[PDB]
Amino acid sequence: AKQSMKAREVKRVALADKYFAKRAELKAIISDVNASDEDRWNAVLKLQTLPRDSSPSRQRNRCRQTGRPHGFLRKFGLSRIKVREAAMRGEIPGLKKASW
Amino acid sequence: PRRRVIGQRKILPDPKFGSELLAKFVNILMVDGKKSTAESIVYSALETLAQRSGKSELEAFEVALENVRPTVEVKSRRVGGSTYQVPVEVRPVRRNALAMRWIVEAARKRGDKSMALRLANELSDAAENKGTAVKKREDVHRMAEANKAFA
Amino acid sequence: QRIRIRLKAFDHRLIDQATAEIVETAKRTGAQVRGPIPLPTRKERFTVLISPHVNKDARDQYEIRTHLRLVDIVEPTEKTVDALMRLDLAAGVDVQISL
Amino acid sequence: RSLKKGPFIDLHLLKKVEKAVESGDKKPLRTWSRRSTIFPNMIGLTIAVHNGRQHVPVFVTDEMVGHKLGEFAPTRTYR
Amino acid sequence: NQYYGTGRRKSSAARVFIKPGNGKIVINQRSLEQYFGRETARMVVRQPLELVDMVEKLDLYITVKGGGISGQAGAIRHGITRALMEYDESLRSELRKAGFVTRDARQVERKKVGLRKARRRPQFSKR
Amino acid sequence: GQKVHPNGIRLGIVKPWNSTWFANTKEFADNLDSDFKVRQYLTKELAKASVSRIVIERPAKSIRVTIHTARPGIVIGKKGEDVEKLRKVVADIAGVPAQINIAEVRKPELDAKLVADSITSQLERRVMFRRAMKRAVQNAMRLGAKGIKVEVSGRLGGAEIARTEWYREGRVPLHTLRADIDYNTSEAHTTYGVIGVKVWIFKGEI
Amino acid sequence: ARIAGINIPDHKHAVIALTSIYGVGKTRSKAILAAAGIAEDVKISELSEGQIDTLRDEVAKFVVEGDLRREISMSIKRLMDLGCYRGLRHRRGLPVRGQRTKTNARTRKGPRKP
RNA sequence: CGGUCCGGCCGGGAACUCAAAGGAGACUGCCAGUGAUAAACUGGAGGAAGGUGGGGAUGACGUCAAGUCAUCAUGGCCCUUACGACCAGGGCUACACACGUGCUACAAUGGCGCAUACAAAGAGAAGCGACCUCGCGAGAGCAAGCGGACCUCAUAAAGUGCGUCGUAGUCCGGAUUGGAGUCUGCAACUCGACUCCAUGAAGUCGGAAUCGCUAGUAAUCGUGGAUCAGAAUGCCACGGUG
Ligand SMILES: [Mg+2]
Ligand SMILES: [Mg+2]
Ligand SMILES: [Mg+2]
Ligand SMILES: [Mg+2]
Ligand SMILES: [Mg+2]
Ligand SMILES: [Mg+2]
Ligand SMILES: [Mg+2]
Ligand SMILES: [Mg+2]
Repeated sequence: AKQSMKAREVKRVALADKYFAKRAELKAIISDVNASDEDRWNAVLKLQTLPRDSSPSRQRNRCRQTGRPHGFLRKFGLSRIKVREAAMRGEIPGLKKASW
Repeated sequence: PRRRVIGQRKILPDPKFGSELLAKFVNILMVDGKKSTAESIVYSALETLAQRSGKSELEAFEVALENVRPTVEVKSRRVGGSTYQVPVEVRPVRRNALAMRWIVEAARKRGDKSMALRLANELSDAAENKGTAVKKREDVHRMAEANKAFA
Repeated sequence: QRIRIRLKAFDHRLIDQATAEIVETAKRTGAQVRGPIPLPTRKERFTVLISPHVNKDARDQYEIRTHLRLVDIVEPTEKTVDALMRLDLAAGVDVQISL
Repeated sequence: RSLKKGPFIDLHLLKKVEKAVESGDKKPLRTWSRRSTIFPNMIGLTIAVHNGRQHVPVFVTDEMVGHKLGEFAPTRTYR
Repeated sequence: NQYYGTGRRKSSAARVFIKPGNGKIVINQRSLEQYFGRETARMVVRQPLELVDMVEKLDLYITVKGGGISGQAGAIRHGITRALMEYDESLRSELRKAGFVTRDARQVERKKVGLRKARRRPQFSKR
Repeated sequence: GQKVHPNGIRLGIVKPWNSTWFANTKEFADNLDSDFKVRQYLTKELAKASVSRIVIERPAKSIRVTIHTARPGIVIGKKGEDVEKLRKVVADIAGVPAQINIAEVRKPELDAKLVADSITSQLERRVMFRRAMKRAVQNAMRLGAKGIKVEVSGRLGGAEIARTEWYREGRVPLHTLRADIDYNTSEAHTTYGVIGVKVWIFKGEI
Repeated sequence: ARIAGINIPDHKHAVIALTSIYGVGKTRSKAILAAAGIAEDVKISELSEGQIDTLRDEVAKFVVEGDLRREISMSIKRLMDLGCYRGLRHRRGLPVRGQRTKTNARTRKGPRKP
């Protein structure tokens, strides 16, 4: 992927742990408590003022070397092409071609 | 079947009367790999056929089968651009397999309330030789006697 | 009470060789040793497209076999505890100590 | 469509609706907020809702309450 | 001592125990009729007790795990025959002829890449 | 047609892994990127130091890098002068403490990666590809190789139409899993593009 | 037999006979027979005039037949005069719920013409 | 076997099922026929397995200047206060049509209601989430266990038993649309999935033409996974009947 597209992801990770990990979660659980504040909360309104990129759902899983947003595998943090390349060199531990 | 010369798979006999011929029949009727519901239709048809024809459940099947059983059939062959129908004498094993297949197919094409009723009334029509299944042996006969010169 | 050792490794001829070390070290230094118990292997399978672009039917199929070994040592003798603690095991074998 | 736990509205547009009530009806309100739910405090106003290129002015009626602002601004040109 | 024989077919695994006297059949603490709702599945377990005579001659305590109706019924059939040879060993000749000694190695074939099933290939289009 | 990777297909049969560590789904991705990042640093730094293979194992919360090299003296330096500066930044990249081992490559003309990199470095010096290939084959065969195959792909000698040329001597049974086949790649970044070098060395069965 | 909306339910079982009314499906028909104290597997024969009027009073609670028909039509016409996306699609005889129009939209479009 | 809350549940037992490391076994080896006394084939014995036992991986020299400069890398060229870069809204989802691949059907070998027997293989801590409680329901609140042969996803469905419908555009089929909701997510108008109530299209088995599959296969029936906040009739994988 593009250098700018890779940079856009770093910003999306940095903002995700800054807000929506220790602050925005507190106002979302608060916007769910039925026992306290049923009309006057403003928490749904104050969640909007927070940066858009701060949401973890806005982050895209990309190949950690190439930046590829498609064909990703969470187990290796890589795309199918770079998974295969590392697999054939024996750089992925315990991984080999399987048959059954 | 070009080089490899294979035989035939010997199937287990009928769980009711120990007949291998009935086991071929239940399998021919069988659809979607539902053997339990396939023998249920064959036995209910045989129970309603023997009762309404004077017992002998195995023999009442054989009377209906003797009428649908073909003697000769045509084989499609292209010699010199033209398609010639060569009449060939059918083997005793396939004689029964075609007879059973046409009974099941003619009962499927019927308009009765159930498959057990459709099968029973098809076997009743075959025993007296006046149905869709006996006409399939009749059409096969007229086709063979026509191309009798190319035998 | 009892000392439970759970062993994990991607190589089988490395897990039961490092398990052989634990079983022998404990039974020699005088301790009641249950096992080596061979628990089920967790086979994580992965299917990846082999071509950089198009060619859907052309694929590579891999697996990671996670071998499981259970070593239960009944007698927690000081001669056994100290012998097992200062043991040099294969770097690719994970050891879980359960009290 | 959405969970009954609070209808959605953008704060920037909500403050624009409040400013239009007290100061009186002005020219079309230029907003890109197509996701916002129409509230009763909008009936009578002219909200210029974006379609991707232009701001479609929509005269807010009592029956438009509950619906989204983007329902009255066609996004695709078909002839 | 109990005469034992292991039997298996497909993903099913059956254990068969033989003790003389009566014609009792107990499958997973349940009756033969109570466990199998099909009479065809009931007859295949009765098959080893045809060539080798039994009406009220010997009892059988059986347990089966995995597979299905015919898988479990097929597994027990193989187990009884293995528990019958455990009791005599001269019964082999009668058991071979019927084909009950043979473990049916037919397992369900794996789904292959680019194929709809194990062999079923997706529909071909020329143009 | 297309051939299976000779190293990949032999993993577990007759060929070892270059990464032997164990990790759960949790840190497996993080460890794999750290492995790439450490290999990248060392390959760049020890480029002239003839590095053939890099082995990475993780004993508990540590990193044990084994640099297989045909020139250990340049890798080690003046009484550990160069090992210390490498270990210091490997520990920085990995996070966990670092330990570097140096394995000697005896006969480098029998090492696929060192033969491939030799042909690649030669092509970049403007050496004739046929000469570079013939020398690689001759050197391996005289030193006891049971067989060798060397391929050179793309714009050979600066030619407009790219060609794939190969030299083979001895036995190269690529279908025998039992066969010790050492396979590796290298890319020659020439003034007229990229030239790919593929080397196969048969060392005997079992 | 004659219940609420002029229609004449057949001499079939009670639950399926009541589904003949526009506005009463499987759930409403089951709820109507449970509130009136009538069995579901009983026909129109034996069901006297004293049992019919108690079902008529029960079915009268929800908007059925012509009363429901105009209620559905009014909500469609409301969207249309409103000028919303939903109304523009009821006006253009194309799928309202977001479904694809590139292919397969034949229920709303009607049979194709070259 | 000892003890019963009749649950392997607790002492125990290492028998068995199973788990997973090592090992044996099948080679036309034996017998017979055919065959140039050869190769080989055919049949039979023994055997769990018989003639490469079943399935997979494995794809020679080469062919199509075949596909990929948009995974990545890279020669040359081109933009470089723009072909770069940031943002909001929109589009990739448009709809007279045509073709390819699929799903669901047209039903009594079936629909529905109740009762009920038998799987395999996977996934899981920013996670799988029991039990309890509330809601017709999608769900919600409360809150155990489990980094897992222990806990959870998770009730397998076909099937079987009984009852009903009785060849009807139907108790078949579910499209489309109206009303009300649930959840994920800053946010479900364009353009999410699912539920409740109502609606009940076409379709009664498909012209010319055409495809897959040789055995645990086809056919049919459920189950799980990768990607993934959410979004499978696709894909990958699993067993049941057969
Ligand atoms: Mg780049
Ligand atoms: Mg996403
Ligand atoms: Mg109705
Ligand atoms: Mg073994
Ligand atoms: Mg081979
Ligand atoms: Mg071209
Ligand atoms: Mg229905
Ligand atoms: Mg074949």
